Amino acid sequence: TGLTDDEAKEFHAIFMQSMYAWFGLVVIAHLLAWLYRPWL
Amino acid sequence: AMLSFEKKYRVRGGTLIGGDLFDFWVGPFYVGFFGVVGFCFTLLGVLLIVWGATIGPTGPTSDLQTYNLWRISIAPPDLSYGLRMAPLTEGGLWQIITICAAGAFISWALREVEICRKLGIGFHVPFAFSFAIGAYLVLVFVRPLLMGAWGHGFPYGILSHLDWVSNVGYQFLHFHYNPAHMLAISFFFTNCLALSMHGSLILSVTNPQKGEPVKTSEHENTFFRDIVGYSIGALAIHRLGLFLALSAAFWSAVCILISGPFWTRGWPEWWNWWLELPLW
Amino acid sequence: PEYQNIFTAVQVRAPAYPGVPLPKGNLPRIGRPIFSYWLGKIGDAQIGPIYLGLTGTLSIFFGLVAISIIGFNMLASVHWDVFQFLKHFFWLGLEPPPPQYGLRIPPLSEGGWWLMAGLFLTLSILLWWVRTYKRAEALGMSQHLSWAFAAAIFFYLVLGFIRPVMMGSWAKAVPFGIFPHLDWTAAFSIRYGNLYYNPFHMLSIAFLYGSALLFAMHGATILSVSRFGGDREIDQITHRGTAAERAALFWRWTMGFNVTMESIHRWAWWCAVLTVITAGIGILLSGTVVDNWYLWAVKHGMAPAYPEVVTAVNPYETA
Amino acid sequence: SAGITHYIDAAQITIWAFWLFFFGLIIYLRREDKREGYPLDSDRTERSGGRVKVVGFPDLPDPKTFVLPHNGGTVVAPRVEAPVAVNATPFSPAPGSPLVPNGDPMLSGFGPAASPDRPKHCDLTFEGLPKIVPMRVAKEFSIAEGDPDPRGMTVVGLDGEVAGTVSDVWVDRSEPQIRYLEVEVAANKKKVLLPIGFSRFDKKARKVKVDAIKAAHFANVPTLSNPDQVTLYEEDKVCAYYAGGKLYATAERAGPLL
Amino acid sequence: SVMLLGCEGPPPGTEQIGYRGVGMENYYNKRQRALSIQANQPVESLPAADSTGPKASEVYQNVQVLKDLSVGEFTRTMVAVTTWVSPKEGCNYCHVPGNWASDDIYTKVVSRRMFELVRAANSDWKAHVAETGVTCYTCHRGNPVPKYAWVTDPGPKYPSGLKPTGQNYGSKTVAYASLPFDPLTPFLDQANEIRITGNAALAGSNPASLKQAEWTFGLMMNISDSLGVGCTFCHNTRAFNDWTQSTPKRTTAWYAIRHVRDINQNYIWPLNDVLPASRKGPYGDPLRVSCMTCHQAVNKPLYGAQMAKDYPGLYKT
Amino acid sequence: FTMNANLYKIWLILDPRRVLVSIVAFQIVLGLLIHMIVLSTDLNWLDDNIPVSYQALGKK
Amino acid sequence: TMNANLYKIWLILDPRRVLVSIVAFQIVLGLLIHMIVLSTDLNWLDDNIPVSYQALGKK
Amino acid sequence: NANLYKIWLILDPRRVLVSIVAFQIVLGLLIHMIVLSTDLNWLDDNIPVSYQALGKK
Ligand code: BCL
Ligand code: BCL
Ligand code: BCL
Ligand SMILES: CC[C@H]1c2cc3[nH]c4c(c3C)C(=O)[C@H](C(=O)OC)c4c3nc(cc4[nH]c(cc(n2)[C@@H]1C)c(C(C)=O)c4C)[C@@H](C)[C@@H]3CCC(=O)OC/C=C(\C)CCC[C@H](C)CCC[C@H](C)CCCC(C)C
Ligand SMILES: CC[C@H]1c2cc3[nH]c4c(c3C)C(=O)[C@H](C(=O)OC)c4c3nc(cc4[nH]c(cc(n2)[C@@H]1C)c(C(C)=O)c4C)[C@@H](C)[C@@H]3CCC(=O)OC/C=C(\C)CCC[C@H](C)CCC[C@H](C)CCCC(C)C
Ligand SMILES: CC(C)=CCC/C(C)=C/CC/C(C)=C/CC/C(C)=C/CC/C(C)=C/CC/C(C)=C/CC/C(C)=C/CC/C(C)=C/CC1=C(C)C(=O)c2ccccc2C1=O
Ligand SMILES: COC(C)(C)C/C=C/C(C)=C/C=C/C(C)=C/C=C/C(C)=C/C=C\C=C(C)\C=C\C=C(C)\C=C\C=C(C)\C=C\CC(C)(C)OC
Ligand code: HEM
Ligand code: HEM
Ligand code: HEM
Ligand code: HEM
Ligand SMILES: [Ca+2]
Ligand SMILES: [Ca+2]
Ligand SMILES: [Ca+2]
Ligand SMILES: [Fe+3]
Repeated sequence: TGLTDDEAKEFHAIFMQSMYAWFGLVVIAHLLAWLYRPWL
Repeated sequence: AMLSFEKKYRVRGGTLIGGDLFDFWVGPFYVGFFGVVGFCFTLLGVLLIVWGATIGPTGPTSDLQTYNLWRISIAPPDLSYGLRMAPLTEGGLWQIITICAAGAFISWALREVEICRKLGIGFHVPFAFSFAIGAYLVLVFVRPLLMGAWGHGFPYGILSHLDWVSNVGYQFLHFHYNPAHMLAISFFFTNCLALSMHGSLILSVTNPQKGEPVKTSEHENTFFRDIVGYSIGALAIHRLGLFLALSAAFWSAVCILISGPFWTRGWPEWWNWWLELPLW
Repeated sequence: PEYQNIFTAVQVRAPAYPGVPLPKGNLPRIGRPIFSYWLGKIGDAQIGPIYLGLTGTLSIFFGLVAISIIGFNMLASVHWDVFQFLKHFFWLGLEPPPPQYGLRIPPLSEGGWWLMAGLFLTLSILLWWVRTYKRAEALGMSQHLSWAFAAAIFFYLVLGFIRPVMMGSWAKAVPFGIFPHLDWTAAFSIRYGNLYYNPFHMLSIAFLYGSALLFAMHGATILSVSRFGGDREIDQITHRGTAAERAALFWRWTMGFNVTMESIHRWAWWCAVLTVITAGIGILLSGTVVDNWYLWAVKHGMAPAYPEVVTAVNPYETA
Repeated sequence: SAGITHYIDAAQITIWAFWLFFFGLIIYLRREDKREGYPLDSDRTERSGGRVKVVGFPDLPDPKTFVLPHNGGTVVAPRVEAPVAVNATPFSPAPGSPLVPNGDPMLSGFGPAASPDRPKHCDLTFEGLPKIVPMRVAKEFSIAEGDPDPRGMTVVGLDGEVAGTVSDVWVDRSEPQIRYLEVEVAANKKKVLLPIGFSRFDKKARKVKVDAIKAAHFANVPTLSNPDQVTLYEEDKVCAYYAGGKLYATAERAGPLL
Repeated sequence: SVMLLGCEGPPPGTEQIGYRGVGMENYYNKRQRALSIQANQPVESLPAADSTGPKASEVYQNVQVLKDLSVGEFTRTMVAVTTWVSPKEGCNYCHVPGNWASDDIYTKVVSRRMFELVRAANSDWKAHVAETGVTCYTCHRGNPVPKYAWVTDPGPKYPSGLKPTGQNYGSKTVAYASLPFDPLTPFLDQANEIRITGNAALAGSNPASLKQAEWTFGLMMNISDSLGVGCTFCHNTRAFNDWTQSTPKRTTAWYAIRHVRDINQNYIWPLNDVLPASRKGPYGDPLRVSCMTCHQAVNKPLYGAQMAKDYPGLYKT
Repeated sequence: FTMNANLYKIWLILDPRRVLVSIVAFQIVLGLLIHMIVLSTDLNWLDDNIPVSYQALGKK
Repeated sequence: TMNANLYKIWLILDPRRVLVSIVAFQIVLGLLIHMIVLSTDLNWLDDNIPVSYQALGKK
Repeated sequence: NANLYKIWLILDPRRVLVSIVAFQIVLGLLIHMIVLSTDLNWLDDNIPVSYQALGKK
């Protein structure tokens, strides 16, 4: 809390793009290792 | 003699079970109805024991009999004479001493009380001391009884009394796993930590940095509110203390009252009830 | 029948006091201090906030690492099966390197994690002593904790860097688990004579006692005369009063001599420090010095002598 | 070790070490022990011990300089002190004999209810305002959410019969702990500070019994100079009174039971 | 994970092993010492022997262990060597339906050896086994397979190929404690040194890894447990090594810890071949012999009752 | 949610902050708890079966 | 999908708690991986190749 | 990289800073170890030659 609707939606947006920043950098991470050393 | 300000507290009386007779001082000690008795036992011990030092193992002649604190020790009677007066030479004497020492701590203990009264103070002191007193009974009385043997207690050896534990301790192999001994130990530790803090802090506020004011609680109550985050408080420390210690004792007390008359297997085992839990 | 200061009967509260502000360098304190009626029914019910500098974090970090090792490797043991991890908890642990790599970096397996984790409970522990002297005087406070902390931290190193590494043995250094650690002390007593004979232990004891004794007295004493602001020692140290009047007097007409609302707090800080001091002493001698303290003892005329109702035989001689 | 000289090695040296510096530091303390209250007063008896030195084996230490807080004089120790009065008569001339509290002991200000004359300046908080104050100025406070508010609890003599009631419970800016309770007595219609330390709570009947002094004694209770704050001097002053009650409030108490 | 007060009501046992007031003492719960006896009871021997007759190597096609025995006496043996062993399965347990000279049964093969075991023992290690000697009832106590054997403990599960330490666990093997949890195999089976006390006060002698005495412990634990007596019993604690200080019992245990070396590294071990899997261990092995195997938490299996004395064919001739 | 439609009410007695945050943790832990309890005995793809060759075969 | 109605999230949940809690979780969790994995067969440090440059060079 | 700047308006930069510095100090002290312990103990074991083995002897 501590905020209104305005400042709220703005955060959420940028905050997302930053999260997909991870998933992508980590998924691409996994994949690179997946190719090298296959787990399972 | 008297302290700079003691001269003004030595009221008259305040005694417990009588004592308005010997209700006076000597040097800086109040006598009363207990400072008197305790003394008796003291010499009829501190010296009665000397006889022992004299006598020794075999006899006062045996090359075994010595006069080195490190070795001198009065040994309790054989488990033979169960709950009966043993021959001083064979055991009784030991009992005798122990007989005394009991009162000498029961007197001085009470004497403390009369005092606590005179100086119109709180009695936390004696009450505390009692535990410590007790732990000495439930470790040469409460136990040996539930073992039918007086000689089944411990010795009075400068270091000799050490082994007495060494054995009775191993009598359960890894005594260490005794649930009590664990906690009771833990306390005798925690105490030796908080103490190493309070007595430290204080001596770090009343005598702080160079060219600095005798700091106030407004620091103390934050000193740890910073390092560790929270501060038990000031009044508190003088609580947690007695707590820890007055517990540690009473604990250990349990610790060896149950070891034997309440448990015969090696402690390590006791710890089994755990394992066998219908779960893991 | 007088309210014996047991648990602060009726309590009261006022806003969160974030302590005296700090100079130029001491980062902002942190936390939104809380209250707990219960905790508070014993002491300052307020909770926090707490400081966190560099060593503050730096140390804490180096802390929850060894834990995340000595913690991990341990769980691994009972093949990541918590259920038993929960069962064989008090038994589990993480042992040091095998006598081979006496000092060499143990492999990622054989006692490796322990040397790893160890060093991280070697720094963070030493770093936290910094998180004291630092946050200590930056309060305008002298140093007596920082001091003792060493005395203690000394002994800890007498159980590692200074001795285990002093005898070339990534083994001679205590394990890492309640029981096993509970065993190391056991094992030790044996491997070398029987500690009950190394004075510096039979010594370090009397202390662990005294503290168990004194801070146990003065804790009461204070209380006894806590009505007369005894608890307020602070000032009593400066401006005396009936507190230190009634108190010390007690011990005066008791054990004779006595001292001051100041002095005591001294012996306090002392017995304490003079404990871990004597601790690490014996533990340091015992190893690279005397090998059997029992022999030592008697060889010095120390160890006692009793009769002999039982004795045995010796295969290595008759056979 | 008791005989003389036997074995000879290294470690046994060190045991001598510590067990030497100990007997040194032991003295250090001794001295530091003596700061206040020294030297002794009378000759009712001599120094009990091995070596009966003039006044304590460890030569009294030197003056210590206590730099008090802002707006505060400076204290030192040792620091010669001006002899006090002894409102009492020795039951016996014998050294070590007790001193009877002439007149009314309850206030005769002796032993069971004696006290020193601490500075007559209310001990303040961190910045300035005085620590111990009544809940009057202590308006920024609040009873512990839960604990039954003592404001309105009728005090009750150790004799049982009522003895006034309460008012403001003197809190503190340093530690949210109650240290005193205003007791608007019954006969005096005045205000007598109640030392919580001596106040036993009875949250069941709104009462607050104090087995320290009879209901009446609340009249002889040292009166507070100012009601909005109390100085160290009196901080000891109010207390010491009730204290006496412990050995005065009844002929019984003081005298032995068996 | 909680504080406790003894779960046994007093008063307990009371053996004064040492001088009046010195240490070594022994405490036991009567309420158990009881059952444990009323349960660890010996089965009365067979009626008198024949004394008559020739031998058995004579009349019987093949009888090597009991050749000197008169038919009758010899038969007593078979009967005994049945009730002591598998009186559930009958004679056929060690024999083939009819043809009794057959050695087509691994049970017999070994049974044979078990004989060379007992006797050899009963006569050559009488210093440990003394006059009570041992029978089949001992380890087999009315059971074909001794409930008290011991295959080298594998240890607790392995974390992805990674769990070398063999100390931390807690296993009845050691009265319960984080210890080797298998001091046996490297001791009772093999024969790793057991001493660790430094011979001289100062250093420059015993370079034994603490870890080494760390193992002796476990062992010692087990031992102490097997018989069921605190280390006080054989030791003078402060003097775990000073024999001159120990008690008779000690030495009397010394050998034992070798008669077993024997029994395992000489008998129960070899016979692994004829032994199926169901008696083999994971690391591939033969349920050897712990002190517990016989003792079963007692000082003289069946508390001194001497069954073996009533059987002449159970002593090396 | 045939019945869990009239639940709307709950929120006032169940603080949002208390219920939201606290449950996101119970999950954050159990997450590991399961994977650990299962990873422990059931099957261990990590050291259960191939690919586990490179470790032994690929090593020396 | 989720994002549009998920900005309202920060309307009850403080930005600091999420920013602080997540870092702590991602790293400790990240660590408990290579970690629990490293000790697993697919170890990479001392397990297999490249060619035993240690075994070769050493001796 | 564009929008990443706004983070400084809610979190104390000094905090994250000292937070990061302590994080990279242990890790590095960790890694060099977590590796030097297993992967390749480049310090003692393979090179350059054994001045101690072939020398001391
Ligand atoms: C066999 C070796 C075993 C072992 C066997 C035992 C045995 C056996 C016992 C203990 C007991 C105790 N052990 Mg252990 N213990 C071991 C290892 C440890 C370790 C350790 C770090 O390794 C620790 C910390 C402890 C800690 C403890 C304490 C919890 C406990 C109580 C001590 C005590 O203060 O009684 C407090 C005692 C008193 C207050 C009485 C003395 C004071 C009297 C009243 C006054 C004397 C006045 C004098 C005569 C007058 C002259 C004036 C002079 C100036 C003094 N043990 C090993 C594993 N332990 C004991 C226990 O549990 O007791 C309850 C006990 O019996
Ligand atoms: C068992 C054999 C399989 C396997 C089978 C499974 C199965 C079956 C499941 C998983 C699941 C998971 N497994 Mg898996 N898994 C395997 C191997 C792995 C390996 C590995 C290195 O080998 C890893 C790293 C993982 C990792 C994971 C996680 C991604 C996932 C959920 C974890 C969790 O509890 O968080 C928990 C939750 C929370 C912290 C919060 C709740 C979530 C909510 C909706 C949104 C948060 C809202 C919040 C209030 C808003 C603020 C935002 C921020 C918090 C600030 N698995 C093997 C191959 N795994 C689970 C899964 O992923 O389901 C989809 C699952 O069911
Ligand atoms: C196991 C087999 C492979 C391998 C496979 C993988 C795989 C697969 C992955 C990694 C990943 C990582 N590996 Mg690896 N790795 C191997 C061997 C190694 C070795 C080694 C010495 O041998 C090392 C040191 C590492 C080290 C690392 C880390 C650098 C990295 C992240 C872990 C993490 O928890 O992030 C957790 C994250 C955080 C705590 C931070 C939060 C992230 C957000 C987006 C940023 C915060 C925003 C904030 C508000 C802004 C302020 C900025 C600053 C904080 C001031 N690997 C072997 C060879 N490794 C992971 C990775 O790098 O993905 C990209 C990954 O997915
Ligand atoms: C948790 C409680 C701790 C504690 C508390 C405690 N001790 C106390 C007190 C308190 C509160 C006191 O008030 C009292 C005190 O000092 O009052 C001024 C005291 C005290 N604690 C003392 C000792 C002591 N406390 C110990 C421990 C503890 N005391 C605990 C740690 C220990 C040990 C070994 O750990 C000892 C040795 C005394 C100095 C003093 C009580 C003095 C007293 O009453 O003495 C009476 C008797 C004599 C002076 C003469 C002795 C003559 C006897 C006939 C001989 C007895 C022989 C003895 C049994 C053999 C000893 C040989 C051993 C080496 C085997
Ligand atoms: C005679 C000296 C006595 C003594 C003195 C002493 N101890 C001291 C000091 C002193 C003077 C300090 O100044 C220091 C202290 O408290 O400073 C504030 C301290 C201290 N004594 C301590 C412990 C301690 N002292 C002991 C003993 C003693 N200390 C002696 C009796 C003992 C024992 C063995 O009895 C212990 C266990 C610590 C409380 C503290 C030193 C703390 C320290 O160095 O911490 C470094 C940092 C960390 C360990 C990081 C912690 C990580 C997180 C904050 C916690 C997260 C949870 C945790 C990982 C649990 C696992 C959960 C998982 C699921 C994640
Ligand atoms: C051959 C030969 C020599 C033979 C010997 C023959 C002999 C001598 C025979 C005689 C035997 C006899 C009768 C011996 C008894 C003699 C007597 C009476 C000895 C005194 C007994 C006694 C209990 C002495 C004290 C024991 C000691 C030193 C215990 C140490 C424990 C310890 C550290 C105590 C601390 C003491 C202190 C400093 C107390 C003061 C003190 C404390 C504790 C506060 O808490 C406090 C709180 C607030 C304000 C002030 C104070 C304060 O001043
Ligand atoms: C899987 O784990 C999860 C994720 C579930 C988290 C849980 C973790 C848990 C529950 C962890 C629990 C840990 C416990 C219970 C630990 C208990 C530890 C105990 C009881 C320890 C007791 C004693 C320890 C001692 C004495 C340690 C001493 C260590 C020393 C002396 C280390 C010294 C290191 C040095 C000197 C390093 C020097 C650097 C080098 C080696 C390079 O110098 C050559
Ligand atoms: C009560 C039923 C049993 C009977 C009637 C019986 C009978 C016999 C007979 C007649 C022989 C000698 C045969 C020969 O080789 O010529 C013999 C030998 C033998 N029996 Fe049995 N037996 C019985 C039970 C057992 C059991 C239960 C065992 C198992 C341990 C056993 C073990 C042996 C052995 C080892 C020999 C060889 C003797 C030696 O080498 O000294 N028998 N038995
Ligand atoms: C002289 C009397 C004894 C006889 C006749 C006897 C007979 C046998 C037989 C027939 C077996 C194999 C059972 C099967 O699996 O089919 C066996 C196994 C065994 N015996 Fe004995 N035994 C005797 C005494 C003992 C004693 C005194 C011990 C104890 C130290 C002992 C220890 C064992 C062990 C450890 C096994 C292996 C367990 C198995 O594979 O079943 N035996 N014995
Ligand atoms: C569980 C408690 C026990 C512990 C901690 C223990 C510990 C030890 C230690 C450390 C040694 C080696 C001393 C040296 O030479 O350096 C030892 C030897 C010995 N112990 Fe024990 N012991 C225990 C119980 C027993 C019991 C109950 C017996 C008796 C049956 C026993 C019999 C022996 C014997 C005969 C030796 C010397 C021969 C040898 O094993 O190498 N011990 N013990
Ligand atoms: C290493 C493990 C073993 C140790 C340390 C050990 C130790 C001892 C000791 C010290 C005694 C004498 C007790 C006393 O004097 O009252 C004893 C007696 C005895 N042991 Fe063992 N033993 C072990 C293994 C065995 C085994 C494997 C057997 C079984 C075949 C066995 C059978 C017996 C018997 C029957 C007695 C009683 C003798 C008598 O009544 O005097 N022991 N043992
Ligand atoms: Ca270990
Ligand atoms: Ca796989
Ligand atoms: Ca290298
Ligand atoms: Fe204090």
